Amino acid sequence: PLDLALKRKYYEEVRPELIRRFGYQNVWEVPRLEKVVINQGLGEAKEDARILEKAAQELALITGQKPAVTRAKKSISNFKLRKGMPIGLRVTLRRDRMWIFLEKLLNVALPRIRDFRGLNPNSFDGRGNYNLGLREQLIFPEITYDMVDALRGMDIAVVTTAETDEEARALLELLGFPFRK
Amino acid sequence: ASEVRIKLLLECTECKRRNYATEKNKRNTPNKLELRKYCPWCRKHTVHREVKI
Amino acid sequence: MLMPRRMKYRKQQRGRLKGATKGGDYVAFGDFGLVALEPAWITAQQIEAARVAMVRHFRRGGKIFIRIFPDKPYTKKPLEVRMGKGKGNVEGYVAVVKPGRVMFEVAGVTEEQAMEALRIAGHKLPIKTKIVRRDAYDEAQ
Amino acid sequence: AHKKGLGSTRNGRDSQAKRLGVKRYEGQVVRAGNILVRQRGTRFKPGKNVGMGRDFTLFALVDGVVEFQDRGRLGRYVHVRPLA
Amino acid sequence: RLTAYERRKFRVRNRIKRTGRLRLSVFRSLKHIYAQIIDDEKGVTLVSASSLALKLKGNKTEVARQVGRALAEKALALGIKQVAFDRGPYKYHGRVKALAEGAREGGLEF
RNA sequence: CGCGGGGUGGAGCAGCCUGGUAGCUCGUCGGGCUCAUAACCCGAAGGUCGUCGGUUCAAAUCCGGCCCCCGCAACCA
RNA sequence: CGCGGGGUGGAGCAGCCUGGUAGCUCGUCGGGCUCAUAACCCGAAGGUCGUCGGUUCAAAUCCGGCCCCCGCAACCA
RNA sequence: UCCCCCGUGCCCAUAGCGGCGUGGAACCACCCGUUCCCAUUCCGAACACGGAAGUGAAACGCGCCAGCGCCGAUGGUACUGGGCGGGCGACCGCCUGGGAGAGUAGGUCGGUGCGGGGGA
RNA sequence: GGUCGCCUCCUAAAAGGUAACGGAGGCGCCCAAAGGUCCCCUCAGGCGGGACGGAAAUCCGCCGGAGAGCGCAAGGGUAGAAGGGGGCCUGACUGCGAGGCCUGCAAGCCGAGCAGGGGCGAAAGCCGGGCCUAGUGAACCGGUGGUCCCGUGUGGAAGG
RNA sequence: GUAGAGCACUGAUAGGGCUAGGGGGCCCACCAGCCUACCAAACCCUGUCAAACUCCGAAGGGUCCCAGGUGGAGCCUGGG
Ligand SMILES: CN(CC[C@H](N)CC(=O)N[C@H]1C=C[C@H](n2ccc(N)nc2=O)O[C@@H]1C(=O)O)C(=N)N
Ligand SMILES: [Mg+2]
Ligand SMILES: [Mg+2]
Ligand SMILES: [Mg+2]
Ligand SMILES: [Mg+2]
Ligand SMILES: [Mg+2]
Ligand SMILES: [Mg+2]
Ligand SMILES: [Mg+2]
Ligand SMILES: [Mg+2]
Ligand SMILES: [Mg+2]
Ligand SMILES: [Mg+2]
Ligand SMILES: [Mg+2]
Ligand SMILES: [Mg+2]
Ligand SMILES: [Mg+2]
Ligand SMILES: [Mg+2]
Ligand SMILES: [Mg+2]
Ligand SMILES: [Mg+2]
Ligand SMILES: [Mg+2]
Ligand SMILES: [Mg+2]
Ligand SMILES: [Mg+2]
Ligand SMILES: [Mg+2]
Ligand SMILES: [Mg+2]
Ligand SMILES: [Mg+2]
Ligand SMILES: [Mg+2]
Ligand SMILES: [Mg+2]
Ligand SMILES: [Mg+2]
Ligand SMILES: [Mg+2]
Ligand SMILES: [Mg+2]
Ligand SMILES: [Mg+2]
Ligand SMILES: [Mg+2]
Ligand SMILES: [Mg+2]
Ligand SMILES: [Mg+2]
Ligand SMILES: [Mg+2]
Ligand SMILES: [Mg+2]
Ligand SMILES: [Mg+2]
Ligand SMILES: [Mg+2]
Ligand SMILES: [Mg+2]
Ligand SMILES: [Mg+2]
Ligand SMILES: [Mg+2]
Ligand SMILES: [Mg+2]
Ligand SMILES: [Mg+2]
Ligand SMILES: [Mg+2]
Ligand SMILES: [Mg+2]
Ligand SMILES: [Mg+2]
Ligand SMILES: [Mg+2]
Ligand SMILES: [Mg+2]
Ligand SMILES: [Mg+2]
Ligand SMILES: [Mg+2]
Ligand SMILES: [Mg+2]
Ligand SMILES: [Mg+2]
Ligand SMILES: [Mg+2]
Ligand SMILES: [Mg+2]
Ligand SMILES: [Mg+2]
Ligand SMILES: [Mg+2]
Ligand SMILES: [Mg+2]
Ligand SMILES: [Mg+2]
Ligand SMILES: [Mg+2]
Ligand SMILES: [Mg+2]
Ligand SMILES: [Mg+2]
Ligand SMILES: [Mg+2]
Ligand SMILES: [Mg+2]
Ligand SMILES: [Mg+2]
Ligand SMILES: [Mg+2]
Ligand SMILES: [Mg+2]
Ligand SMILES: [Mg+2]
Ligand SMILES: [Mg+2]
Ligand SMILES: [Mg+2]
Ligand SMILES: [Mg+2]
Ligand SMILES: [Mg+2]
Ligand SMILES: [Mg+2]
Ligand SMILES: [Mg+2]
Ligand SMILES: [Zn+2]
Repeated sequence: PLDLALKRKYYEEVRPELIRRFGYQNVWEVPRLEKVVINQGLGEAKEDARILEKAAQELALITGQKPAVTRAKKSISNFKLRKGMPIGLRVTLRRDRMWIFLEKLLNVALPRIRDFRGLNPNSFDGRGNYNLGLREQLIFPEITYDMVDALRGMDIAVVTTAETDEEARALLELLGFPFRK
Repeated sequence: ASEVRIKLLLECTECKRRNYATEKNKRNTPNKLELRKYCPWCRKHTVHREVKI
Repeated sequence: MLMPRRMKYRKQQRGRLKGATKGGDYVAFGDFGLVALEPAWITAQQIEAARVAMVRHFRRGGKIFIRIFPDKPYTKKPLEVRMGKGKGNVEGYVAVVKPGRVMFEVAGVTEEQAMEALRIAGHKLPIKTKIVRRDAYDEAQ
Repeated sequence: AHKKGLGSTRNGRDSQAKRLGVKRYEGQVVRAGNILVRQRGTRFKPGKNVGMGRDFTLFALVDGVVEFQDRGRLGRYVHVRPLA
Repeated sequence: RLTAYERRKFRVRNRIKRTGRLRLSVFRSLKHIYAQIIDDEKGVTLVSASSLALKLKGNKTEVARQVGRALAEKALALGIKQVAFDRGPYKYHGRVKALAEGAREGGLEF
């Protein structure tokens, strides 16, 4: 709905340096970010933690959306889990909550991670787009020591029109992402 | 159908007389099986509840 | 001994052996071969005695191809019991050969060294047999 | 002189006959109500004027001949085509 | 493999094509909205009001409303009455919805 | 082969019925007392449970094939 | 199904015909003693007194009975 | 009546998998937005709605190839209703009628009926 | 010793049916949601992808027609749902039943449609329990609740 | 849905190709490189087997319609 600092960043700076490399013969063939699916993917909320909520409202006040409880695919023995047990926290940041979130990761949250050292670049899938994992949560700007209780890393997935892995590299690299080498 | 699964008849709470015939697990729903149903001696739907068969 | 290493069913029915084989009536691996002239079941006992026979013929050398596998349960009632009270327990394992089916092939072996070889292995068998060499009819097949 | 430790079969059990299958045939006059096919799961599909019972029975809804149709990947059907 | 769209078509379509009644097949475009009337037993169309033929405009759901009023009169001339509304993959709300209650304005039974 | 019961830390026994649940005794290794050894006092160590399939979310436990311990039979008129 | 009685600490039970205390040995910790495993001995954590709804001025001892174990009884087409 | 298009039926993959292309004035789609109706175990993704700036990239459409899948003969054979003879047997042969499965040659990148909206 | 009723499959010879102390398995339950409806949705699995995190917890991607699922045995069926989720619900109706399936009898089984009265749905329509095929017991004797039909001269009662 | 026949599914299956982990030196990995006349999953090509396997599939057999068929035929109701 809105207009923000990375949304225009992707606008007049990124679209050209992309037609730079691959020289797209059409307005749309050019990459662009669609979905952003954050995944705390608990399982720490087994047959116990009803307090999975005070860890997922934190997920709300850092993503802006309520996260939807993903349950069990089936029942699992050594994992201590029954088909139906809550074990996931999926929030799909789509459209203009994506840019509002993605910039706040890159400019403020990404650097505040302890001993930052690039981004693992092989972790690109190939057939399409990209995603890679965390370690914590309070590194995110919205919180600190007393507000955050238990520690909880989280997964984060990009879904772009990057048909090819190479052109994905460029899209994110230019968009503000620091890589390992 | 067993110890656990008791049988039960549906009372009509307008006149207290019996009406229907079915079963119910007395474990997971130890309550009273209360369901709207029909009456020939009333020709109108009403309230019904488990009287011990 | 050539037993099925896993089994779908325990005992299995008899079934008559009408007619010629269903496949493998043309050599396909070795140079020469042994074939059925008459239908039988062949025991793993028999099969292994033919193999061991040839193997001992060209002691040290040669390669043996054997194109039938004991997949049928040869059941049998224990000693001195009357009829009924179930089916026999499975006593052996046999393979169904019909006339034409190829059983033993050899390669890396002289002419008569595979004649005498596939001769004796014929003798450890309950049936009349013919030895035939690979031919174009087999290549065209 | 005879029997010894005679093995008892664990089986020898069996089901009833279900007398299933097709009961009326194409180009066979039927009236409304008739059963055209008994089965366990639509090997045959409920055509025009052909209904299906709580066990997948297939019964005629109106009179006049039954008629079989085979729509390949879609399914085998039977309909009744009314009188004249 | 089939689409959510593709499955949902048959799902409600078949629910109706086996009612024997004249099926009124609709189509929701982002542009405008039309609908014909098909006797699937043969396969022929009975009549076909629209918004490209009637070439109207002025709010989608009010021109969805109108096209049905066309259908109503233009079908009732051919003694049509047995109406079974094929609602397509679309629901029964707003656009396609108004077409119905508009088709009802004329005298069409459904 | 027919039925019956059994197979779990080294020895002997519970545990199975009602699945997720491994205990008792001895002994064993470490330490104490003792001149020293036992006694006794302080600690710990030690079983995928016959064997294999398999049911279930999952098996000492439920189920079936086979190996083995033991108990009655295999009537021979 | 109907007559008999209670379902008390973790494991047993006296509180109880006549309500007043949120009850005693075993078990368990610490302690004096023991050479010790022990008896003795001083302090202790444990009641939502089967629950629910009551009788009052509160109840665990008085009730409607839910409950579902022990007890006896009789019937079983 | 010929053609393209949209909405659809029908034969049942010769239709399909894939790669190669081309189609936007039309019509279809993506696309614009969240105000309204409506809407998400989160998200206007989807369903919804108000739109018409962009486009034919995606999807879909028409088409091209035969790598895949698919269909696939003729000939012969196995088998067999019926009629005969043959072997201790396991089983084998002849007559007459019927006659496959595989495999071979080859075919296939669809075929159409109803209405509507464009072209001449 | 084993068996005895029921269901699935095979034997069973391409209709139905068919024996044997033939070969293999299950049933004596379960579900107020696992049911009715309306709306909506789509598997197993494999590969790449990713904090904890795994051969397999959850999230992302591309390939998948059905090998998943459908309470539990097996076969048939089945995603154009019969399977997964949500809203309202209680047709797990009362009075019937044209016509048939099976069949020695008796039982078993399918059901359009009509009437009363409701459920969901905009409506067309769907609901007389569950994807079907087991989850069972004739008659006699009695219990309980109703009805108020008989009631030993007669009004009641007893009994039926 | 049988004889046949075929592995397309359910399982068996001989070889070879290719390839997990196991096995095993090279290393002596604290771990990598592993090489394979070892075992051998999926997977591939050759070659097969199956009452309870089926992409297939006969001859036939059922059943209705229509025609021949007058036969110690057929049908309904009753006695034995
Ligand atoms: C030992 N006896 C004999 C009883 C008889 N009247 C006489 C006799 O010898 N009967 C025997 C006859 C044979 C019978 N038998 C044996 C084996 C068999 N397979 N079937 C049989 O019937 O077993 C009987 C048996 O010994 O009791 C008594 N105590 N009465
Ligand atoms: Mg380029
Ligand atoms: Mg670092
Ligand atoms: Mg004798
Ligand atoms: Mg059967
Ligand atoms: Mg035993
Ligand atoms: Mg032992
Ligand atoms: Mg003991
Ligand atoms: Mg056991
Ligand atoms: Mg245990
Ligand atoms: Mg001490
Ligand atoms: Mg065991
Ligand atoms: Mg004896
Ligand atoms: Mg007492
Ligand atoms: Mg008092
Ligand atoms: Mg001392
Ligand atoms: Mg007594
Ligand atoms: Mg009793
Ligand atoms: Mg269409
Ligand atoms: Mg293009
Ligand atoms: Mg333009
Ligand atoms: Mg392009
Ligand atoms: Mg396409
Ligand atoms: Mg064209
Ligand atoms: Mg054309
Ligand atoms: Mg053309
Ligand atoms: Mg053409
Ligand atoms: Mg060409
Ligand atoms: Mg070609
Ligand atoms: Mg070509
Ligand atoms: Mg062919
Ligand atoms: Mg004959
Ligand atoms: Mg003869
Ligand atoms: Mg021919
Ligand atoms: Mg012939
Ligand atoms: Mg024209
Ligand atoms: Mg003109
Ligand atoms: Mg006996
Ligand atoms: Mg019949
Ligand atoms: Mg019998
Ligand atoms: Mg794989
Ligand atoms: Mg992985
Ligand atoms: Mg990871
Ligand atoms: Mg990792
Ligand atoms: Mg993973
Ligand atoms: Mg099942
Ligand atoms: Mg079968
Ligand atoms: Mg199957
Ligand atoms: Mg549903
Ligand atoms: Mg649900
Ligand atoms: Mg509503
Ligand atoms: Mg009747
Ligand atoms: Mg009748
Ligand atoms: Mg009805
Ligand atoms: Mg109605
Ligand atoms: Mg059932
Ligand atoms: Mg009474
Ligand atoms: Mg009277
Ligand atoms: Mg009087
Ligand atoms: Mg009375
Ligand atoms: Mg091999
Ligand atoms: Mg191999
Ligand atoms: Mg080998
Ligand atoms: Mg290699
Ligand atoms: Mg067969
Ligand atoms: Mg064919
Ligand atoms: Mg034919
Ligand atoms: Mg006469
Ligand atoms: Mg008469
Ligand atoms: Mg008469
Ligand atoms: Mg009479
Ligand atoms: Zn009433």
